[PDB]
Amino acid sequence: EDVVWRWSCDNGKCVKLKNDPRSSEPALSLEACKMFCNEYGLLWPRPTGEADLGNFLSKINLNSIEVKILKKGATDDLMEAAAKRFKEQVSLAIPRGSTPKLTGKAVDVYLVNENPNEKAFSLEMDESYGLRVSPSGADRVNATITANSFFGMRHGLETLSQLFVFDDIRDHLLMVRDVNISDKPVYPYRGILLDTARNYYSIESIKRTIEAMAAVKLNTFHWHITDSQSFPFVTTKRPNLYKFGALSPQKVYTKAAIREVVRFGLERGVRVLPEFDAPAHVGEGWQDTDLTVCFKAEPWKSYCVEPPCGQLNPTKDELYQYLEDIYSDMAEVFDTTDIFHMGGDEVSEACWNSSDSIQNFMMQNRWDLDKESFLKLWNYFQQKAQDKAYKAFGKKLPLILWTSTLTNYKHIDDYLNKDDYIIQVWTTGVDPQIKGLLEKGYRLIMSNYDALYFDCGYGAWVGAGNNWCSPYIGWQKVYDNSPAVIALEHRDQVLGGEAALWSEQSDTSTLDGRLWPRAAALAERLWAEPATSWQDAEYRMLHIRERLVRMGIQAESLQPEWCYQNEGYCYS
Amino acid sequence: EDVVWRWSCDNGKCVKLKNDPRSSEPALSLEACKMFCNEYGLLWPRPTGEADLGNFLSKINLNSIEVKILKKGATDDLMEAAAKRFKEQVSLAIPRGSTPKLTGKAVDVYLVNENPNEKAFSLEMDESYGLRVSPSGADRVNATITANSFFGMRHGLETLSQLFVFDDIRDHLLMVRDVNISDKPVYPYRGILLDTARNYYSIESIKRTIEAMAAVKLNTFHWHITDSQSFPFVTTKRPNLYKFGALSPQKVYTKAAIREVVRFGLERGVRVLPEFDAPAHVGEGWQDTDLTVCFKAEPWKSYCVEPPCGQLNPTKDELYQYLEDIYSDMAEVFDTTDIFHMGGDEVSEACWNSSDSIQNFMMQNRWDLDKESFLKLWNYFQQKAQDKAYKAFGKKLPLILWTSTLTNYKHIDDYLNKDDYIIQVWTTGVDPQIKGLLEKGYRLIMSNYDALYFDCGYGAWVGAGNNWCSPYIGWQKVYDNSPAVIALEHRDQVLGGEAALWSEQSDTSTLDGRLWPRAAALAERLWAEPATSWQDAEYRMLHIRERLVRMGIQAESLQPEWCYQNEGYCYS
Repeated sequence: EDVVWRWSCDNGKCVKLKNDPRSSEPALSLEACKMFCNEYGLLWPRPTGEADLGNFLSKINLNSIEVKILKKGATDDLMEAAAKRFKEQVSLAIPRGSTPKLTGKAVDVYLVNENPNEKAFSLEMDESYGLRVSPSGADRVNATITANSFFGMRHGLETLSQLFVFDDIRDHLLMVRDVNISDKPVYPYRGILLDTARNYYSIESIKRTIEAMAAVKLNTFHWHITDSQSFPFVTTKRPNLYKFGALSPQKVYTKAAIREVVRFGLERGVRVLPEFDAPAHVGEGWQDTDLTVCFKAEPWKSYCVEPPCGQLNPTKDELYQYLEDIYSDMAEVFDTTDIFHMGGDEVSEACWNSSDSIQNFMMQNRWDLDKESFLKLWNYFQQKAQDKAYKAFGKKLPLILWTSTLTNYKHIDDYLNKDDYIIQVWTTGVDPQIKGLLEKGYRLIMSNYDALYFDCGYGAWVGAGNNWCSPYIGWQKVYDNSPAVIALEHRDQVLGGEAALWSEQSDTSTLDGRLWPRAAALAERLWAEPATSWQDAEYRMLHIRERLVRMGIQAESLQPEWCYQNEGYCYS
Repeated sequence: EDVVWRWSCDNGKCVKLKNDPRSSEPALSLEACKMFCNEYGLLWPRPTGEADLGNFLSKINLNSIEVKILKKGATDDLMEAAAKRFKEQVSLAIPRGSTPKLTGKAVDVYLVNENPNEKAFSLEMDESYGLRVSPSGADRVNATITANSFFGMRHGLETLSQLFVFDDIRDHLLMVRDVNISDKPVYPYRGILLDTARNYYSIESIKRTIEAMAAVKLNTFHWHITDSQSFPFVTTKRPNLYKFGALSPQKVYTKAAIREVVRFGLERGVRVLPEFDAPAHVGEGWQDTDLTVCFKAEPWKSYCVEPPCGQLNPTKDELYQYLEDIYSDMAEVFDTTDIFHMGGDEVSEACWNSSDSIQNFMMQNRWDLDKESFLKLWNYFQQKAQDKAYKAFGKKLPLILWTSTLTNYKHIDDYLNKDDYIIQVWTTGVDPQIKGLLEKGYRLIMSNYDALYFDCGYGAWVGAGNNWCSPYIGWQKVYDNSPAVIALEHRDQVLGGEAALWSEQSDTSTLDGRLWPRAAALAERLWAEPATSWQDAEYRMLHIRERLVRMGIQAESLQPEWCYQNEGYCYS
């Protein structure tokens, strides 16, 4: 039947009131009230420059939206695909099973790409855009997006699609009448790390993730594609790695599958960045090569962070022929990435010290087993691995490693340099290492485990109780975690941040809930770096969740829907 | 391509080994090894009586399974539907995208229902069955299920479907050759509470939940259909409650929808038990009746447990005309239930004391505002409400209330009696109230919040931090929570238990993850009450999770799949 309520803006809150028949005042639907009652309406993330939404809405004919590309170039296929995708994005305003009346104004969307040949990902890429909406003649609307690149342009199409509201009282599709928006991201790297080796993720679910990412202007999918537990990456040059390493023959990522994901990402402004974690976090797949040590070592607690144990043996020269092949196969299909992630997860010293061949190698090279020594070995490995990586990608490109014993700012310069290596940070924002690194000129990606480890909070997967980094991190906590606060003056060295979904307790089935809507909080934090806190974003956060659900994302629930319909009554 | 591994049983663990070509030993697939390496094979829950799985498997033709019903009766439609459903259940053994070779033995399933007219739910219903599998002739199998009722019979079909394994090495569907099982549940009430008022749940997702419940022999769906936040229940007699109370016009449960859910439940041995929570937990829907007090009272912290505040006014005699109508409408569509839940959630004293009409009522009746008084009012309400409930269902039937101030064992006998009221327990298993109640003869349903509140662990929904009953409860903790331990000698008074999914932070999108596989732990605990702990159920728990995923349930992930393939290496 019929919606019986209406909403009215009062002190920044949409108040639910009965829609009494004996009134000369036109009733506002919930979303229509929200669009103007809220500082930023229904936008997520909120823009950084001009945020002028005006005061009024106009009724729109859903069938009379036409997109026009004004400057042609090398990104024609991308712009054309992005344009075709736009009506789908608009239809997200309409709840499922509801149908809008096909009446109202016609919409002309004008796409102005000022450098139509650019399609490369880079930390220096221009993601800026200008959005202007205004009436055109008597029966139409002029929506004009102006951007320095395709990437800024498709961001603009995303923001534009958010300026449509469905009036479920009247069954009208509406649109903000007078818009002036100018927008650019604070940070160039806005990412999600997806571990697809601790458990497998269907490529369908990976694509779905990219869709949700594009919806909130996240631009980097970090594909942690290998680890101790499995090797799903299809390497044509070393096929036994995935034949022996995959969880099953179907649980693999073929060249065709990866090319699909990479293209799907590109179309949506998402860089697909591969990781080969080494020399720790290796195991399954390497059987019969004699290139690992400690695989399945027992008791595991003595040799590694989590079962199964296993590490590369850096004293075998054949190892680097394998790596060269793995990296080359990666470079072939991950062909949009401008960066390579090489892991650098904490190496076990006990694991390396328990191998004869390694101990013999260190005797001949004048190194003792004192642990300045084992750091020497790790550096020896990384240097050789690095060399292979460059050969594989056919150029010097930036490389990422995690904060670890190797990347301790005190000695980091012995090994790496700040121009060649970006450091991904898992430590808390108040850890000394961050200041130490930033002073030495290093660039950072923030993944502090107290605010950005999206796996935290669930039951133990070894023994009983809860998992190691519990409690569960609410979106409030991810929203307030500010790299600018963490880095201070050195904030230009912060490239951005990344929500990490480690997968010992996540797979295809849990992926939507794990990431959404929490990764949206990161999305806004990194796009806008607002000085305001989470409570000022709360109402819009509740709307973005509903939007993901409309997309078919099984997003986590934040609050009773009653709270969304009754702003201000749910507080503490 | 091809599976490259095989598994071999060693000290109760299936060990992954290379499937070397130069062997005279036939390779075992992972599930085939598990079927005999494990004490109870792939069964969940494990049977209570005979659990003889034998030693061997037989290859089965998936197209040559035929079910025969030997004793006809009033449950013909149910038995026929249950039988038709059986091949689907068997196909769950096969992973998606895999196809079994259509060769092997033919299967004759013989269903012996010894009381073919019985189809009523009751605490005294007989859920027992006997399962025997043995070879029949040379080319077929005799599967015979013998049960005292339809309900025991469909339980038997569930267990039988679990005796099929897919050999992904050979692409063979297999089945345990020689089976002798006798089985009956320890507790008659094995339940899930689903709150569909704090957020709405699509009826599709409710049916899906029932499917997963049937899969592990849970028999009671407690439908917490109303609360302060919304009134989705379609009451024909008082239509303004749902017209004003629903979150939207589509977010309702029509008579047709509820009849569908109730029938779907019946076919699967699931009792759909409605709750009308009163006199607290009321709000939306009651506008313009003047039958509530404190609705949206501010500051909410002074008047209720969570916003919005609101309670029934028990001093209005019209109230009981409304309740009579609500209960009657409920009784019409919830026509399989033998029990009614009346809530009895903690009433606010401050809320009742802030009403003039209530204070005037208590003056005239010689009661002071001292709180012995307000307990008198609550009792006055419950007595009148109870009377309406009996009229509605057209018989005296057992009623459930929660542990509360009203049901404190010290004074409970002033108000209720142990024959008319069952008490649902949210307190911890070591709370004095449990012993106190059990000694007074009361029957209990266990929902201890430290082990059975499936909503615990996530972010705050008011303010920041985590929700009230955090941390998140792992399946380990729900498995080990034993009513028999909690109740001791009085354990026959424990009717069972219930996993509670409160929905301030759960809806359609999160429901599968919230409930599964954790509610399976409760399922085994209540069906078998094993003396062993969670670690003895671990391997089978990991399999049941995979089974739910095969059903299309987006179950939580417990552990890396690597752990499932490598029993014994993941421990603490």
